[PDB]
Amino acid sequence: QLFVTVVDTTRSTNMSLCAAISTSETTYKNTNFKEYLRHGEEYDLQFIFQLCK
Amino acid sequence: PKVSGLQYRVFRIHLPDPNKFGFPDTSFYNPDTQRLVWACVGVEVGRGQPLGV
Amino acid sequence: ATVYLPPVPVSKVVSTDEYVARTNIYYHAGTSRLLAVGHPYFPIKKPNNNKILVPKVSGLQYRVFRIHLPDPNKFGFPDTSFYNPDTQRLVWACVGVEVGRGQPLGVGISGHPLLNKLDDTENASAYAANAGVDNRECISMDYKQTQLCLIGCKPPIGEHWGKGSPCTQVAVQPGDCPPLELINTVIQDGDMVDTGFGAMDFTTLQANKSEVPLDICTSICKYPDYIKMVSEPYGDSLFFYLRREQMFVRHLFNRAGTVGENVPDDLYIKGSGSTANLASSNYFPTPSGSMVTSDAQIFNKPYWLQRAQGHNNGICWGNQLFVTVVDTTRSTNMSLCAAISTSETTYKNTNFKEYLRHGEEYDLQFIFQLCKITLTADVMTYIHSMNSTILEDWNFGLQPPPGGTLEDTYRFVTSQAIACQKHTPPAPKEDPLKKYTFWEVNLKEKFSADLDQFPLGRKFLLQLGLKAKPKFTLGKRK
Amino acid sequence: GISGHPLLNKLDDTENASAYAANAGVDNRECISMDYKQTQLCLIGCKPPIGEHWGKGSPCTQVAVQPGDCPPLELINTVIQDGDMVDTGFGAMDFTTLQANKSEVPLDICTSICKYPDYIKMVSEPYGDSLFFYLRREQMFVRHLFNRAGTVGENVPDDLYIKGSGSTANLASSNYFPTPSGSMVTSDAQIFNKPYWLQRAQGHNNGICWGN
Amino acid sequence: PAPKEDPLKKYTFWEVNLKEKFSADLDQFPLGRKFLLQLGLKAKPKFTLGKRK
Repeated sequence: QLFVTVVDTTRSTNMSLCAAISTSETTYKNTNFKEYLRHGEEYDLQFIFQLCK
Repeated sequence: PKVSGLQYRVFRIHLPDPNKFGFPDTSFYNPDTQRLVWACVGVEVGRGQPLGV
Repeated sequence: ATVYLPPVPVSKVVSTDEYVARTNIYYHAGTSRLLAVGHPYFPIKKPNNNKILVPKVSGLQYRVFRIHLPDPNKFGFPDTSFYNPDTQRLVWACVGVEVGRGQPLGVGISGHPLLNKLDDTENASAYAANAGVDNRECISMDYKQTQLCLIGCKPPIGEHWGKGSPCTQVAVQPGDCPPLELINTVIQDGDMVDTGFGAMDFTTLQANKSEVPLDICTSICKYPDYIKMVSEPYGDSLFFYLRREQMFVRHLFNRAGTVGENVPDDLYIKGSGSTANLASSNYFPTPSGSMVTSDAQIFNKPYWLQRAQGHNNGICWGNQLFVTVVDTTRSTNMSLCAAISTSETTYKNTNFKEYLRHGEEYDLQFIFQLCKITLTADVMTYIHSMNSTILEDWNFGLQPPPGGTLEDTYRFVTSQAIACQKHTPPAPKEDPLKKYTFWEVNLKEKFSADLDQFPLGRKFLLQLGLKAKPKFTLGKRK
Repeated sequence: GISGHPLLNKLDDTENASAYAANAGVDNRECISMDYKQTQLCLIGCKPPIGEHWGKGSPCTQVAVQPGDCPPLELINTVIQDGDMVDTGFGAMDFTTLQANKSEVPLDICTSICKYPDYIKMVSEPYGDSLFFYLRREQMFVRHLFNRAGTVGENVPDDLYIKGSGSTANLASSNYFPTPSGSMVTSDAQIFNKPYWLQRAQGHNNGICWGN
Repeated sequence: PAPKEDPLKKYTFWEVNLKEKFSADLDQFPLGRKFLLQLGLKAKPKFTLGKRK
């Protein structure tokens, strides 16, 4: 087994966007352009394994 | 789901055994004399992404 | 059973220097101080036309140089008289770049007239039951301090988060956050650096297009996808990179809007009125840069190149160089007023018309080593596999097969057939040296037989042992 | 050096901000004083050294840039003279004809040229008698972002944001200027006070005087 | 016949199967190249250097 625990808060991207209810409405209400935030989290794991006996 | 870097990211890595896997050449290896085991001798932890918190 | 092959032919890619010899022949080159007068908040165009009045040039933009070099045999020398072009062929290797910088101390900056805001939520200045309608503020910020430099010989591909196709999980719908789907594409000249919400398009993703400054809403922000590029075995898209980046949070702000999608609200107890309401869930960290020192810089110092990344040794493929710089440090913001007309001996703001400019300055100075590639058949095989165009430029020509057999119905001449039919390739190609706008740097007629009487020149001599007067000392003591 | 102007050009706060405002009204200058960024340098030469500054460049007629948008700022190089002002943290430029208000900044720099040393010309010189020794320690930071008073004359395409309502359908000043700061003085930041044995120089001249 | 194997998986994890991604290449992964730079000596290095600031 390998158990690897990573916490990383330093580069962990959070992104901002919104969906419009319509762009015809010239407001910016809570139910017009409805704001949002997401988080995109990237890791990658590479190994190299030496054989043993 | 919730994906934040303030949460523990635990990767459960499940591995076989070398015995259960490749043998290049058989020449000093007898299942009697010895049994084979993985040693992961290098790892890369990739984390290049844009910034956020 | 297993019982391993172990497995072949992979086939692995060998270094170019074990059939390439560097030689003591060197030429020098340079540029003449590249200077740009930009604008950073928005593009300043002529207000009756689409041509720029002042182009948009920020220090928070990747400035991407397509360097182009002539073939060294079509820019041949009379001093080669020990070399053969039938067994050998010539290639530049750029073995040194020094990047001149020296513009006034002055830091890049951005802002937005209608940055989407309600209240401050690093600490509460209000407690609201629900968030506003139509509330936005005049607030300025730069993204973050970025200094980087990369030198390649093909174009570098950067990442960003695109607008995705609708999924179950997240769809492009009101009440539902859009999916972020990864689009990799080559770094354009003037493409923006990150915001601190990362690399993404904001044109499409931000429907409201008033959350972030005008300049980055219009741009796509990229971060270089370094990872994909060193998993290139060849690594000809880059072979040099470094970066220095950092960011700060100077305060959380809360959007004036709120989510329309679900936030669980059975996971904490609900009182009356305001405490039976959700009102913020749309907090955002406002990005800012930080305190800049101007004694520490990547730039003003010579980068000795040779045995470069990939199985590229730093030899020019295509005789091309691709240089991507951000430098925010000396990227001046100018603040000035000129009056349209003055007829007033009292002040008014309506008389004196503010104007701002941006300065972007870079200089490139180069020492190049002439090198040769010793040619045989197996070596020929490796090169066509790498890039057949290189062999062709020189022209050793074809090489049959392919080959192939068509069977189709004939008279001849078709008439009956498919019929007829033509297949156009296309022809025309987009062309991958004009895949995207690039700051053409011409060094085809800026070469020099003069190799020491440069500042780079003097440092080159200091490198090969000492040489030259004065060094050091310096300065220095006590 | 504490310097300041009772009439420094300031509209609104923009660091964290606290209100909105459209285009400027009339008379927004304030009593504000400032400390200039940390700048220490020294240079030793034996022929006057070359500065750069952004001077007054091409006219209003050889471009299409208005009067009220200023004739272009073109880098005009010339020798540093005693009593010349230094780099201000807004770039090193003329401020006599480049501020028509001429009371945007502290009193000293409301007139005269500002220069920064033009190291590239002196050090690429194949004689290097303009200088042959320099050192410096410098830094700057943003104390606070503020906005100039003065009407936009710049071109903001307004169709790159989807319109508000009333006040947020209106367009603010975008005439941001950072104010520099060079605070925290320390006596381990001296480049002075210290002998620099010029047994050899760092130029292309080894420090051997000419003209004495 | 159950309950129940497995005792390893009785807790929530980012499940990572690694049993089939085993290779022998070291010049195609950048991780292979950095490994050789420590080890076989080999890489083949500079990399590049001298001087990059």
